[PDB]
Amino acid sequence: AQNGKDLLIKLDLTGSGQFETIAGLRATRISFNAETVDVTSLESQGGWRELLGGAGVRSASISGAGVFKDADTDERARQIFFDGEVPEFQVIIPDFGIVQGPFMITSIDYAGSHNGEASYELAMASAGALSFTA
Amino acid sequence: AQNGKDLLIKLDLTGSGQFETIAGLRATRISFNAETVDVTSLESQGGWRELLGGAGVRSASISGAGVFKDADTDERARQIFFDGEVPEFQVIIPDFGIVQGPFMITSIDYAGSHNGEASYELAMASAGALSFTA
Amino acid sequence: AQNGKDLLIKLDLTGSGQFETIAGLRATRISFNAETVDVTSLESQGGWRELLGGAGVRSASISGAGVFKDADTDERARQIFFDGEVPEFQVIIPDFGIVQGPFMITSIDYAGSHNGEASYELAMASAGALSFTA
Amino acid sequence: AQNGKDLLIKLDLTGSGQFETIAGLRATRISFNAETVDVTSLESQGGWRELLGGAGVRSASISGAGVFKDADTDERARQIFFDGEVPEFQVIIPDFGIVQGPFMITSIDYAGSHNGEASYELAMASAGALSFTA
Amino acid sequence: AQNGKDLLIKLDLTGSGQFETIAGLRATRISFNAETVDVTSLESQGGWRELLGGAGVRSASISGAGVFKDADTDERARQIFFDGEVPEFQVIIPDFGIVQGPFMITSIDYAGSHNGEASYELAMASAGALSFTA
Amino acid sequence: AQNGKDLLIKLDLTGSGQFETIAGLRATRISFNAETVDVTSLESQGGWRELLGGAGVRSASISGAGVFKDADTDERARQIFFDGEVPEFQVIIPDFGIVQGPFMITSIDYAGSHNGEASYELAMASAGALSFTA
Amino acid sequence: AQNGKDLLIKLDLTGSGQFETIAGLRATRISFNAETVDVTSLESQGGWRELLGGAGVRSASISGAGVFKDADTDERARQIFFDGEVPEFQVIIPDFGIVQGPFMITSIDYAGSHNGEASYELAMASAGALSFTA
Amino acid sequence: AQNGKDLLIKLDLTGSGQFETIAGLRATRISFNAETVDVTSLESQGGWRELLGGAGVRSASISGAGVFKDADTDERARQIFFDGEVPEFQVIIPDFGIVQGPFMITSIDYAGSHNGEASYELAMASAGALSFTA
Amino acid sequence: AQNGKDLLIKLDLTGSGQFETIAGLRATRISFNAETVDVTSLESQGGWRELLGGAGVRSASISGAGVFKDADTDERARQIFFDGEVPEFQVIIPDFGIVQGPFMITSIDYAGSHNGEASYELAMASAGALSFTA
Amino acid sequence: AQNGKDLLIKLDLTGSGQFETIAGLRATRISFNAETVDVTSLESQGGWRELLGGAGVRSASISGAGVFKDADTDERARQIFFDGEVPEFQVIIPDFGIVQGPFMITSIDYAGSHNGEASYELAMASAGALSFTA
Amino acid sequence: AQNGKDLLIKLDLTGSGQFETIAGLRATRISFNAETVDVTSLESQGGWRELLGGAGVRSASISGAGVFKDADTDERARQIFFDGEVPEFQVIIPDFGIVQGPFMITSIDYAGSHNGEASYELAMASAGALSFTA
Amino acid sequence: AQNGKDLLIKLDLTGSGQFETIAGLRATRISFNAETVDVTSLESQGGWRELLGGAGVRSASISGAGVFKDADTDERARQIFFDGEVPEFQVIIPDFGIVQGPFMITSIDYAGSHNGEASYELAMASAGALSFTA
Repeated sequence: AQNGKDLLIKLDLTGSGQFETIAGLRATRISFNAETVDVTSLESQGGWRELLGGAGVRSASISGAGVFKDADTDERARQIFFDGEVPEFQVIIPDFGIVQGPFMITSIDYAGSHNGEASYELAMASAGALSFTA
Repeated sequence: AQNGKDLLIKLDLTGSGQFETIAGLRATRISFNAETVDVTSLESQGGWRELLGGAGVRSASISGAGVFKDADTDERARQIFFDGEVPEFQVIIPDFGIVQGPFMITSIDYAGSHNGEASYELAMASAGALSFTA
Repeated sequence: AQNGKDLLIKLDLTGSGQFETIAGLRATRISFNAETVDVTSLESQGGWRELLGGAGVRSASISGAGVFKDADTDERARQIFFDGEVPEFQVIIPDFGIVQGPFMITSIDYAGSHNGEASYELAMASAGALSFTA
Repeated sequence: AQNGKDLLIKLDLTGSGQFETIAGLRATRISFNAETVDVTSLESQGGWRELLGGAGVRSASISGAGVFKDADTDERARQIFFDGEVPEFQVIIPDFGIVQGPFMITSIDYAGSHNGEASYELAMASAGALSFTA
Repeated sequence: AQNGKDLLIKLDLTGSGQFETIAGLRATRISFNAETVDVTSLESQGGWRELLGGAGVRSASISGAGVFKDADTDERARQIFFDGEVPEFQVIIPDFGIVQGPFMITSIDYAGSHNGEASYELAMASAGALSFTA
Repeated sequence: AQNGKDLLIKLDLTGSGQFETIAGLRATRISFNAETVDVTSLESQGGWRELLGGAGVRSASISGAGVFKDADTDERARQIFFDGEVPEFQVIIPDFGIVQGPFMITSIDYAGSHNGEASYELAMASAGALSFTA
Repeated sequence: AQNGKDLLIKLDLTGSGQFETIAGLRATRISFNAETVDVTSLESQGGWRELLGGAGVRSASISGAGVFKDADTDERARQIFFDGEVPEFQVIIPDFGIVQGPFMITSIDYAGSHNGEASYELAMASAGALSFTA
Repeated sequence: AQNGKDLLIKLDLTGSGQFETIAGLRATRISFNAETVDVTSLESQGGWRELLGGAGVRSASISGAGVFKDADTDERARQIFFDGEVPEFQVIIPDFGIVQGPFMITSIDYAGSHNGEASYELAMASAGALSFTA
Repeated sequence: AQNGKDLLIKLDLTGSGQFETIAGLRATRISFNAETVDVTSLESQGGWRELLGGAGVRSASISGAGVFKDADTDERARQIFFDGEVPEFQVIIPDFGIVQGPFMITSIDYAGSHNGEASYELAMASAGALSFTA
Repeated sequence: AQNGKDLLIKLDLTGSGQFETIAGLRATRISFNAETVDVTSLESQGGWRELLGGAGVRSASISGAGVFKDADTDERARQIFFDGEVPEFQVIIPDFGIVQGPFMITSIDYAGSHNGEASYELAMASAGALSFTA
Repeated sequence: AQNGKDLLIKLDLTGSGQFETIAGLRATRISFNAETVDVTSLESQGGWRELLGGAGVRSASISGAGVFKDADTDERARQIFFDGEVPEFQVIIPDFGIVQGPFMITSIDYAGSHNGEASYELAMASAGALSFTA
Repeated sequence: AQNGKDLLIKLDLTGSGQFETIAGLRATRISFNAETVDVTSLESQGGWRELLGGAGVRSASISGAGVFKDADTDERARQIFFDGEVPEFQVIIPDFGIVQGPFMITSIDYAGSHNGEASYELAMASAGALSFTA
């Protein structure tokens, strides 16, 4: 078993190796996807859908949500949306290890309520090759 | 940490620098978006979806909801829908700072109930360049 | 602050100036919309989505629901669906004032239950120019 | 005010004037619709969406649900689905009066549970001209 | 009135007349459908949507869900998905009578939980002519 | 009757016959599908939708969710997403028997919360012929 | 004034008119209920909650408790729970008269103590129309 | 000071002005309620919950209990539950004056014991506008 | 009349017919339940809630409490909670006869005090068909 | 120490500054509440629940009960329920000082018994900003 | 028979085998629970609720209360709440034997009065597998 | 053993280290809580509910009640509710030591009676990290 509060997603401050967790984030998710490229012949020994595997494009989608704690790492998340770039990110699956890919911050949104805290959600998409440091 | 009741979205009364909060607004949200322009080559070192970053169009969507308090700032929100223009707006992320862009008021709607208060929601979309005053 | 039970939507009995509230209506809503006509140049000082404002078509959508009280104003709502015309309607935002536009009654529906009352919903759409009498 | 249990929808037994309520039906609804045919000129005094009114096609949709009581009127609802015809139906809005149009029974469905009763839903669509007897 | 536990859906064991209920099934539904083929003339005495009735294709959709009881009738439901055929099925509306049509088993799915029972859902579609034995 | 905790889905460690359950998985589902290829003639003895049966392509979709227990079988699930291949999988319907087909791991996603455990969902799709060992 | 020991609740022995009191019952109660179907208009001359009256479903709940005296009428109460049916019951309000409705025996429970007598409680619910013979 | 035995609740015998006390009633209570419709702005000078007052629906609940004295006024309480109507009632707060509203009798229940008297409780709910005659 | 100390609830020692009372149990209760499946039509001759009777699921709940006497029958109650099974139980209503159903031991709890004895409560739920041997 | 009979809650007679105690009130209570808005980060130095403080909405609830003494201040409590308004109230904590806020009278109820006095309870809720005069 | 003061619940001092009773504890209770996973088929020979037994999750809940005696075993109960872990506990049912499972201390609370002693309650929940040493 | 009158809960006067007991408080309680985050695998060696321990959020709830003695420490408890902040508090478990955390005062309430003293209750909730000074 493994606790969820050790599944940290990290952002670059200087753009080179200085990885810090964003802010108070309450729910986090890295989501991988494949594209299921259908190769169904005339012969499929009963008509089973045969798949190809290597050919589909693959992606990783980050989804993070939490409370607005105005750390410097949170402002470095805000500004890389503005001069929209694809910096390097790092998700630590808590005892798998490090994901370490570049991601583009597609959607950032700051929400508040009269009776609640200021909360931000944060969604990112894969921008390049992913790795696995362990 | 930071309270949500200091995330104010402001509207122009005279159209030039006179920024006031709209009315009793109970939930507010500024939502940013990118367009994820896919550049996936023949070579992607395993088939990872490569993204471009700078090329996608970017947007900001305001979503505000609250109780109908018939302030002058609320009527100035109503009339700019009618002679539909793109005036300047200002969202204050509570200790980031000022957003300060022009927005078009796409959807305004006044709702009431027999056992409830009169409530308005308010949705706006980006009309131009956004800034960050801090 | 302002109560929701003073947000009355009114219908014409004679088709000329004789405006009455429909029936026992429990929830009412006038909903305005713009069309967000995108004008995004090659140059947008960072790629911000620029909007045009004046060009989009604009609309108003009425949504009313309530209990079936068989007033004469309710039958005048029923018959104008049948010989389908675009009579003049009037929404009173409770201390803004009068909306006063022509609307077509798109959807009317009479619903009942074995353990409930007879209820009608009522949805209308903009048929022409809107005003603001205040 | 008016009770919902007097909003009866009636079916023809002999196909000519012999109208009976279907079965134990617990929720009933007649739903009318118009088609909102858009006529938006170059000139619309501000860009308001102008509508035409008389041109859109109009419809009536019956939605009835209830418990399976195997009356003869319920079997006459079953068989007119099979040799699919458009017999005459009659909805009595409880103190408006009679609707009296022909409807096609589009969807009938008999559902049961291990811990529940046998229930049928019943959806019909307009097949011709509607009337209003009052 | 009529109990829902007498609405049995039956499957063929030998493919010829030997009809048995599947397994422990907790919710069952046979759902019929018509296609509402629109015939709206230039003249429709007010613009009412006129329908044709006999022309639309008609269908029957079975939906069954329940607990996985590994009867022989359940394995005969599994194997007819594999060598995908259209065997004869029988729904008994509890005091209407017998439906008796051929159906193709489109979707079968076996689901389990760590704290629950093993449950299967089962969805079928019409494969031919339907009858009514009563 | 049959317990749900004996519906195990198994993954290959060495790619050849060494089948182990993934991790702590809390909900599991194998979902089969057919394609309902419509063959509706001009003659269908009343207009019943006739189906063909053998012609539609057929598929199996695995859906597994559970807690992140970092077993070696869980890392072997992670890596086969990366060098995306179609290894052999095995679902044991608890007293039917073995499913034993090749599947591609389309979607894997590792999710955590500040107050919850680290959880993974896991969705797979059919990559070839399915069997039934019993 | 009127004594409570003349408020007898009676059960059918043969299912047809042969009504006998159950056993030694020490406390008895017939409880009627309405459903308070809310019809609150936009206008209610001050906002008073207006009710409809005729539309709500109505029920009768029997509650009987007493000592286990193993009469034949007590065993006829036990067996109608097992082959669960809705036989006819009769409550005699002592100088109103007879209630005479069908009731389903929802809850029967036989309780004993080491220092007490064997006691049964008995709760029933309305199964149909109620009457009043007086 | 004021005695409680002069707080009489009265029922209509003929339905028009003929008001009599029910029976031997030992405890009586008229209970009024408001709905506390929350209007809490973004600004509330410290975050105090601001309320609206006029908008909430208001109700009156009668609760009466006593001994079963089989007066004609008690039978007129019984029968108006059966053909469930909303007759006019009258509570006399002993030196305020008269309440005089219509009420629906939601719950009536006749209870007896082997060692006690026959007792009835009686609960009513507001059905319309309330007054105050004094 | 009948004593409560002859209302014995019995447990299986060998799992086959060897029924013994548990321990010193001071209060015992078998509680039966039905599910009151509501079938309320549009017509109910006044709006009486009509019930169905045969369709509701039925259950039996055992509740036993007493002093901890460490008999072998008490340890056989403890262990069947651990390897959680549904063995056969037997309640003897003292001159009705035998209940004889299978029950699952849902809740067992051993409680002690500094000034009291060691006491256990014991709650069971129906696991299958119930009988009545008499 | 301080006596409880000097904790007076006062009502406005003229609506402006004329504050009087209601009637014979036997138990009184002003109850304040906060909303505990949870801000629990990913990091909380051990997982302690961190709170925000300023963001939660705050309220004050009056609860008063006593004997019905028909003073003019008691009738001014009755009538402000009817034309439901939010007048100004004043609680004197006996040597703190004055509370002085506006409150809505949510629940008033007049109760009497055959052997008791006429008693009223009285519950109010916060309608706006609270103060502290001391 | 067996005394309650020999039902000791024991805590680990070193985390490995060194089990001591907590403090002066006046009332203690270990409470076991099952989850009653319902498997009710279409056929249940009369509609009896059939249960599954092996599938439900099972738990053990400790409830201990007593006087605050500041032993070292009491401080070892306090600190394992702070760095919240799941250490091993041991309940000795006095002549059954040893329970010996890991438990998480969910709720600890220290209470005192001006005229009473300092008392602590203590509630724990099952964290893993339970045993039975006897 | 240890007396309850040495379990003092202390409040800050200046907000920095100046800790005093509130007032005459008659009953006091600090209550800790964990969140029992369930991690129940497919395998749990018999189906025991396995828990995670470190992941659940943890809290501390103060409950204090007593007589209104208008000390300066009592007014400092009143005012920190008004400008609602999260000051530092200190509970002294009498020979454990000091708790020393920040708490928000959720509920304060001043109650009085005609024959009793003025009493206040006081409930607080955890606002941050807790400590243990001993």
